[PDB]
Amino acid sequence: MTENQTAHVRALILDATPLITQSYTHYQNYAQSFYTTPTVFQEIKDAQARKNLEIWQSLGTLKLVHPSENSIAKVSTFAKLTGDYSVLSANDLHILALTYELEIKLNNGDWRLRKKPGDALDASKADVGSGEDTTGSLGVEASEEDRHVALNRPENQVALATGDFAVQNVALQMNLNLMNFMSGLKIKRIRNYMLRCHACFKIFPLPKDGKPKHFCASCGGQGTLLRCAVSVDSRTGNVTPREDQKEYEKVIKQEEWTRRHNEKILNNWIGG
Amino acid sequence: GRVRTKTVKRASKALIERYYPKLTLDFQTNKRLCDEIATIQSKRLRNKIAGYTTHLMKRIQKGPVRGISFKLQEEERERKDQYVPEVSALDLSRSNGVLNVDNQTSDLVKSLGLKLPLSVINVSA
Amino acid sequence: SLPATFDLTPEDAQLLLAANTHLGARNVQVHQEPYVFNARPDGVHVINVGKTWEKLVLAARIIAAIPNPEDVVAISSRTFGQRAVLKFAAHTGATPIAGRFTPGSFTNYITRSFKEPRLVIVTDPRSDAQAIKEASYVNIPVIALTDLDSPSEFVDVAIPCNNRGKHSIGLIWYLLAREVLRLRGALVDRTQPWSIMPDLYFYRFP
Amino acid sequence: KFESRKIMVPPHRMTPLRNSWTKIYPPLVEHLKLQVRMNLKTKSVELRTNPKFTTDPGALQKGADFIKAFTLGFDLDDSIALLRLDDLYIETFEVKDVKTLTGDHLSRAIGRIAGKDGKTKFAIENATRTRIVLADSKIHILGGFTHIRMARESVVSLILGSPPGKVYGNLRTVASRLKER
Amino acid sequence: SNEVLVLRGTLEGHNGWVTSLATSAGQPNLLLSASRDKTLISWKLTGDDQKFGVPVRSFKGHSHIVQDCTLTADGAYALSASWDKTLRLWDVATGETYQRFVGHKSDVMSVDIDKKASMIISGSRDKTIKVWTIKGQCLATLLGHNDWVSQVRVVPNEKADDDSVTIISAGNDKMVKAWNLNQFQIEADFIGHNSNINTLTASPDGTLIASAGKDGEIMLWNLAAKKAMYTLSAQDEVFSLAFSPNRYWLAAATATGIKVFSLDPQYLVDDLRPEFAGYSKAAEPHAVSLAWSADGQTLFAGYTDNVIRVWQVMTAN
Repeated sequence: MTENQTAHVRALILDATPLITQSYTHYQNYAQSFYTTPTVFQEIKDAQARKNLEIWQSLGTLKLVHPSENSIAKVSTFAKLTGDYSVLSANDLHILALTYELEIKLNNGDWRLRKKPGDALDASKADVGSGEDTTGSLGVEASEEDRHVALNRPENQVALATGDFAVQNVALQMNLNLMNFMSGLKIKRIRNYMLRCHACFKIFPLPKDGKPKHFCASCGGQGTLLRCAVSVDSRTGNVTPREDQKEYEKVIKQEEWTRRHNEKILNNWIGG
Repeated sequence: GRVRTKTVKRASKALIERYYPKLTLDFQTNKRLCDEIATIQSKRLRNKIAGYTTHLMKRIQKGPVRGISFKLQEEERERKDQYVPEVSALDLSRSNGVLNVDNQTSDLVKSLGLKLPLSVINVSA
Repeated sequence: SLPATFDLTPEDAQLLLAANTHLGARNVQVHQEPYVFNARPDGVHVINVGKTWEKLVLAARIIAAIPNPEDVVAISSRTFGQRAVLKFAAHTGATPIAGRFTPGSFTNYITRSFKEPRLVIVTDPRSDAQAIKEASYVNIPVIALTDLDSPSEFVDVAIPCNNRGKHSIGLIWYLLAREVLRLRGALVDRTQPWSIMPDLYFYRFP
Repeated sequence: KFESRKIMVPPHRMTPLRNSWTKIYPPLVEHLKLQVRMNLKTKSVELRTNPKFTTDPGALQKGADFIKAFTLGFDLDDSIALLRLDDLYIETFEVKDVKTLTGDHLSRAIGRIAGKDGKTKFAIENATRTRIVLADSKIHILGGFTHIRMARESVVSLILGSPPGKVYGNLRTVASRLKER
Repeated sequence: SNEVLVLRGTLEGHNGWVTSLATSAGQPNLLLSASRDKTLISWKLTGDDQKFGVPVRSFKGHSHIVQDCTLTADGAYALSASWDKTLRLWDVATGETYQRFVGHKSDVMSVDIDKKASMIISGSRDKTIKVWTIKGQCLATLLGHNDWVSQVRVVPNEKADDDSVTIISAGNDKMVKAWNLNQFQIEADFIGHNSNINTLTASPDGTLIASAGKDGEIMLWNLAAKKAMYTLSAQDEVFSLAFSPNRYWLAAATATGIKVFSLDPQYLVDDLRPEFAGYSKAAEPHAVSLAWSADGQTLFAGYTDNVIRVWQVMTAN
């Protein structure tokens, strides 16, 4: 006799990681509406993921929604302000733009969203109606009327289910609701590793390709970049913790050509 | 191999660096275009040059090529000055008016004899 | 032999410590030991910025000492350096060399890249070392921007700064430009700040 | 009906292990259908099988041979050749086993098997269908017996102190009646 | 409530670029096509959802490719302009050439006949617009253009030809010329274009001039007031223009598609981009000719991939 677990979120944006890791039954008890981008669905290539996508398409709960271009420009401006645009993919930017558009449509405005990083939220319009620290969401024995009141609240109108730490930091900079793909609880703080200059004290994120930066982006010190753990609070929005040679560009192009030739040789070995 | 001669290549390079916009993907218009602008002594060579300008109109419409075009060079003439920030990183408000300076450079400030909004930060190893 | 107004104005010192010019490399040569004050104990040395100010005051006096303003030549091959020297050449009328400096340009009059200067500014004397050694053949003073582990041979009036960061190189080119235009006479009042901001010289990669 | 083998990871090659492991595991996991588990702390790799895998008992020995190959300096294209073929095997041998050498004699013997820009090493991979990795005192040649046997004759010529020109002449002689047949 | 243009079929009979389309007023079924396959092909069309009926005639008399064609009010004569420095008058039933117009020293781009079938102009890139009759006598030679004359048209008179024979020509010197053909001199000049003007057309009442070219500026001139009204932006290069005979629609043949603008009210109606197979986005065929039918419901359209398309006006929800 399973209890009727009511959905605490009206709409949840699902990434490829939560779609591959969890089934539709795991997300059925948490969210009422499922929305996703078509490019993220087209990027799925695993057979069990294709079977789960076919089961979700037979269920019909997932909505394939493309984000708007103006919200994409706002998300790109926010990512350029936060510096996470270099690591974030275009699908991640489109998912963030679709989440921003869903939060604008659900809350009937952008009062809960921060235009710039570190900007204070406009709380005057609220009276007109894995390294993730998810503590504080436990021990809440809400009733059915309390679950309906929480789903009627504007803070639980939209959620972003993703596994990308750059997208999670972009949502924390945008003060967006982040939910665990396995637990479903609202994320309060996230701890990630960031590159810190040992002299200039400049903060940059981890690389997407995993290659270590031999020169810093601002300092230029050889070995000045160090792995520094950074914590980001969703309420505050504050993250709490040469290359000029043409031969360097030639070495980078030779490494890229070697990686492409190795990928071609691996594809010929697999297909041979 | 049918590698074209250097006169056709250089004439097409000059006529596409200077006479870009009226040339198009149609060879038949480009034939009397290079008739009306260029004095080429033979029908064969002007057919070579007109076909090569047609092919360079074919791949120029997909992206930029290393050669000179005007409609980009105005754009890197305002690329030099259009992105001036209203507040730079060297301004005070990005560090709330007080600098993030170690003890030794604060000793430089108090030894040289200047007054400056410094926050001493203790760093080690 | 200078008036007392020429020294460090405190907003320029705030500007210098904002661009992290005082941070440098880990090796200290025998020649550039007086530019260091002491070492922050990780391996990073901190430099006397009053020496950088008064040393660029010398370099500004060298540039103002030439009669023909088109005869000074700026040299660059670093990625920040091309933008820095094209702004300097736009603002003082110098002749810039951006990107690959052509060999045989200071001898060999045949080449169209033959310019003979009387005065040469170089972004760093290691990557642009070929203009240094070709200017060592036809008797040219070179004032340069040297780090704490730059090669110190064949330079005179060398300005200690940071060539590693774009902040420091764009700022130090901006300060040389404003020092020579305040010394030539294009901006009469010594009290008045220069109308162009230093972030014009700063490099952005889109 | 599981089976697991235990193998040792050298310290000199664990950084290319973590560099090119993304190219190492999915060809063998997809095409050869095995299971791999790491122990990065205890320098051990767990190559395991399952009845839920395909029944192929010899490819478990082959997979242990791929990681035994990668133990001793060997790249991934020789792992593709070891995937596709069966006659290709591995060998070690010592510099001191031919001739008692010491110090700079050892260094000159390593220089003789290495050569100027690795050119005598290049001449011994291309003419014999062999692949060459030099250790501090170990020589490593892959391949089949007709191939590695004339590789033996060449390398015991060369580590005995014979000049590399006689090595080139005997090398093209044995390569000539190698490709002749 | 919207008026939606839906593609209903194709017309393939050519081997060159279909550079002109002509419609008839005596019968609505006749479509005359001038193409770059050195021939002209007439058509009677059986309206179906995939095909059209009869490849009626082939008019081969031209040494080079054929640029322009026009039809009479009855629809019995075909008047062609080609690159062989001549113009030809055809019979649409069999293909006899009545007379060949030989006065031009270079290649001809446009031809237009009057309303009474007596008064023939010829537009060529030799900086010369020549005047012909039906029997083929060159009675005038109009000069003044400093560059190519891409297109010529005859303005429809609004007061039953009150002794003002007016024609309009858009030159390739960023300038539009309008002539009065009673005394053969320049009447008005329309300065304000910035690139070469590929086409121009006249309104059915004869008071509006729509000219566009490479710059994408469909500049609307008022011919009756002899002034410039306003500018419409069509982005990319525009090849052919035609006015709706019943509606106030102005449809352009752009390089990306067919953009249909509306003069009252000022809005863009449709952007017709047909589907293509096996071609890149920089390799999609574009429209170089279009023509409106006698009722204003059928929009003919000629492209560069040897296929003539049609579009019909319906009423949506």
